Amino acid sequence: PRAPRTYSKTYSTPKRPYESSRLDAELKLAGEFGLKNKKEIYRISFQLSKIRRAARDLLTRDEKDPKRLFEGNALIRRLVRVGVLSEDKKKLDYVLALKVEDFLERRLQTQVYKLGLAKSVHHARVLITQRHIAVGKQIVNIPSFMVRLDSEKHIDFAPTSPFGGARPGRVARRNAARKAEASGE
Amino acid sequence: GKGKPRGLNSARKLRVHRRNNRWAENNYKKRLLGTAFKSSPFGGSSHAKGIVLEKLGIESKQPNSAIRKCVRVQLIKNGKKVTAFVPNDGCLNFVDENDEVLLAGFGRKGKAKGDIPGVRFKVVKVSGVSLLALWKEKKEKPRS
Amino acid sequence: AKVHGSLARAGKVKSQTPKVEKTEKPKKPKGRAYKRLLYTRRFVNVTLVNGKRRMNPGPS
Amino acid sequence: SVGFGLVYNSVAEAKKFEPTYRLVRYGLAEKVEKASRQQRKQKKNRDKKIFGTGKRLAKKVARRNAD
RNA sequence: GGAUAGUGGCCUACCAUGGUUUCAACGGGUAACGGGGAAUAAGGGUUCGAUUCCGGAGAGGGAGCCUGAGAAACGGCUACCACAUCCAAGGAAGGCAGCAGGCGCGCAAAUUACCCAAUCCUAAUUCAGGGAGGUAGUGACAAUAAAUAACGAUACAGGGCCCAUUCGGGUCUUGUAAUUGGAAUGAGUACAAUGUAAAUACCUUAACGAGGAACAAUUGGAGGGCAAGUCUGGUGCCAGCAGCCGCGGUAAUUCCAGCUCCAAUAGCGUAUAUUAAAGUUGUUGCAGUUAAAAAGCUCGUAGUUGAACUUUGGGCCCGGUUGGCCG
RNA sequence: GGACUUUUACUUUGAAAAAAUUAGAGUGUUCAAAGCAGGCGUAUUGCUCGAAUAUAUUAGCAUGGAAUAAUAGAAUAGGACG
RNA sequence: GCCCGUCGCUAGUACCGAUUGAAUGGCUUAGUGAGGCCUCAGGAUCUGGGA
Ligand SMILES: [Mg+2]
Ligand SMILES: [Mg+2]
Ligand SMILES: [Mg+2]
Ligand SMILES: [Mg+2]
Ligand SMILES: [Mg+2]
Ligand SMILES: [Mg+2]
Ligand SMILES: [Mg+2]
Ligand SMILES: [Mg+2]
Ligand SMILES: [Mg+2]
Ligand SMILES: [Mg+2]
Ligand SMILES: [Mg+2]
Ligand SMILES: [Mg+2]
Ligand SMILES: [Mg+2]
Ligand SMILES: [Mg+2]
Ligand SMILES: [Mg+2]
Ligand SMILES: [Mg+2]
Ligand SMILES: [Mg+2]
Ligand SMILES: [Mg+2]
Ligand SMILES: [Mg+2]
Ligand SMILES: [Mg+2]
Ligand SMILES: [Mg+2]
Ligand SMILES: [Mg+2]
Ligand SMILES: [Mg+2]
Ligand SMILES: [Mg+2]
Ligand SMILES: [Mg+2]
Ligand SMILES: [Mg+2]
Ligand SMILES: [Mg+2]
Ligand SMILES: [Mg+2]
Ligand SMILES: [Mg+2]
Ligand SMILES: [Mg+2]
Ligand SMILES: [Mg+2]
Ligand SMILES: [Mg+2]
Ligand SMILES: [Mg+2]
Ligand SMILES: [Mg+2]
Ligand SMILES: [Mg+2]
Ligand SMILES: [Mg+2]
Ligand SMILES: [Mg+2]
Ligand SMILES: [Mg+2]
Ligand SMILES: [Mg+2]
Ligand SMILES: [Mg+2]
Ligand SMILES: [Mg+2]
Repeated sequence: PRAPRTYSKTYSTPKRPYESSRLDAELKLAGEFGLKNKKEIYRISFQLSKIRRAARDLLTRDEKDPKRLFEGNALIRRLVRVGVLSEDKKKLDYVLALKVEDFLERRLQTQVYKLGLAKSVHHARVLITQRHIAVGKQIVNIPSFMVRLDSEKHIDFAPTSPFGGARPGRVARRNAARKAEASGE
Repeated sequence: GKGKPRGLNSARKLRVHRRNNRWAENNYKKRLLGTAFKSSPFGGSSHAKGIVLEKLGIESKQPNSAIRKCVRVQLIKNGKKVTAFVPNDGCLNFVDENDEVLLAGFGRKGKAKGDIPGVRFKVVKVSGVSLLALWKEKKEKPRS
Repeated sequence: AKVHGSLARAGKVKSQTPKVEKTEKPKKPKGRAYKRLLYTRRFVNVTLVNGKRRMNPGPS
Repeated sequence: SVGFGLVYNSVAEAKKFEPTYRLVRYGLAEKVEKASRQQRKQKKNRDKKIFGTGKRLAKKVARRNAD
């Protein structure tokens, strides 16, 4: 006798298991954005699919219909918010367009690389999952964070770790302890 | 218009009629007769556990030539007597008469596999362990 | 048809194929780095284009 | 770190309005400890079988040791 | 009339001959508690709901009843039936479909732990009680996030590119490398404080904690469907494989292995069921000359279905909501 | 308030309407599955936005419509209005 | 070339079938009938017609 903890899944799998072309297609994406899973691509195209759904269902309702205007605006203002949807195409027949890399191009993973600071989509990962770089003073270690546009200017190494001052930390501090212990006394 | 009444009140005819012809569907008839529960060695269930009676040597069907190595099993919950296949090279060496085995289906909705005639099941475990592991070496057969 | 055929030979060919032990090789990176290593293999630096392209050729 | 705080108008008003485990945490309350919650259950249940005082049932059983 | 809290064939007298049914009564089956709902995604559907909420029913099976505002109560009683415990043989006692835990059953399911701190309940009641309930343990049921590595230098090799009368390497990096180089981090371990009813973990964080001997990813597959070899060794219609088609009888692209390779990856195979595919159940939407399928023929009740025709046309006013051209 | 009114189907809007689930707005749980929080200052004595909306059909209720489709009416006039 | 049936071997499934065959479950005739409840009595006792 307690309330159900509700949940849902966040990804969907290809109908055809072995389509040589979709496979090439997928692997490249991974290679470009530093992904480890084909799931991480599944997840997004699944997000995209449902978004497209609601976009369809809306655009069959009359122009200037209440729900269509309310929920339609809402949808766009969310998309623009993260920097997936272009300011020009701000009217949801191009949400109906849209496509995957527009979503991919906005993860913390990418932004941490895109503006310098990593010089490798992989180094980008490794850095994040190791408690370096942050959004505010608030550290983030999730590569798919999705940079909310108006948080892009505040991406920088964290006040902790090296790379943002305040220590070299145990693996270098080990060697420094090996210099004044061998050479000196 | 052929057959089907197109009328606006003909719903009752239209439903009943369907009801009738669902019976020509092999799965619908199977479900409602409860063929699962009635006939059929396994209870309706997915696997079932029995005891090994004799080690057999089923000769395959054409155009294959082989001896196919199986076990007569007597289902525990059932008494029902069944012949099961023991897959992969050897494994008939793993079993022994009077041993317990966990039978499973063959993935054909009932219905025998390939050149093995009569056999509708396969062995999955003996003495609680799994042919597969035994086959490799990851595990060993229990005391007695 | 016939059901009590011989059983003598159960496990024949496995038990007579000569063992060869596995060979010790470099350890392959797991996760991302593997998808990485594939990308560069599959696409970046390429390998051959004999007619079209092949993925596990031996002597060619 | 985000927590919650209180601050009573007096320490007689804290000692009375606070959780009795909180006054313990701090140092303004003794942890008068007791038998296992299940031991106490079993205390009750044994007592349940006895009607009245008890010591009267002692003497009638003191006679038993004769018979 | 009696009975009941009270209506009522609820029960009893008297009287009557009625009530239901092809628009399926009555009977049978259900591996049937009903709903909120769950699974599947063009739509129409198809399958499922013992199970967190609501309703109902039960407490081994039946019946009966005491108390009481409320029970036909079972952690209440009485009896019978079935189980079944203790005995000094006279007797006495029991009801886990509460929480755990044991047997059994089977394909199939966890601790004989802590607490009333929360949530709320009850009492004479701020206080006590609460296996309701919360806490921890067991736990790859499902679901979420996503570690297993990142960066330079060097050794040639390149592909570039300017020049090429011709050595070529030198700049910008493509990377395959059997010596290199310092960097980084939590898996873990653990002062500490935080956490908590007390603990445990999580979040914090001192000291520790990465070079191949790890801190070393798996699960299947590589003939077609179906993404990845015609390598090498073995066997010789044997052993085995193969959902299906098919492979194996001595150069096996299917077996047993080694190497290399594919797909998904902290998860992957398998069995059973169901859904999509399936317009192979067809209302949307099937097919019936010859492939499965028009009753030998006509009549005909139920059922479904069923031609056209009856205030149309014209005139006047009122006030709205979008959109234009101006603002 | 009196006196009387042929029956229906369809469709419209609406009332009555559990929550959780579903769709879905708001909110940066570090992300997310979630959750229903949270956000602002004078962070020494408080300020403040939330906790939407939609679906909820078959039946029943309420109202607008008068096409399509039924029904009943006056022929032994036992007709209709007074 | 294809191809039909009897006949013969191995294995498997279901049918019919002496046993007026067997088992479980639900209702139920007739007979017998616990127990509580209501009721006619009763009166160990214990008081003022009742308990
Ligand atoms: Mg038929
Ligand atoms: Mg064949
Ligand atoms: Mg046999
Ligand atoms: Mg049984
Ligand atoms: Mg107690
Ligand atoms: Mg007491
Ligand atoms: Mg009457
Ligand atoms: Mg009669
Ligand atoms: Mg019928
Ligand atoms: Mg049932
Ligand atoms: Mg239910
Ligand atoms: Mg159901
Ligand atoms: Mg059940
Ligand atoms: Mg009850
Ligand atoms: Mg029981
Ligand atoms: Mg009965
Ligand atoms: Mg009872
Ligand atoms: Mg009980
Ligand atoms: Mg009870
Ligand atoms: Mg005695
Ligand atoms: Mg129990
Ligand atoms: Mg399980
Ligand atoms: Mg209490
Ligand atoms: Mg007191
Ligand atoms: Mg408890
Ligand atoms: Mg590891
Ligand atoms: Mg290492
Ligand atoms: Mg492998
Ligand atoms: Mg292929
Ligand atoms: Mg060979
Ligand atoms: Mg070979
Ligand atoms: Mg091979
Ligand atoms: Mg899968
Ligand atoms: Mg239709
Ligand atoms: Mg067809
Ligand atoms: Mg024909
Ligand atoms: Mg004909
Ligand atoms: Mg007409
Ligand atoms: Mg409505
Ligand atoms: Mg709301
Ligand atoms: Mg007999």
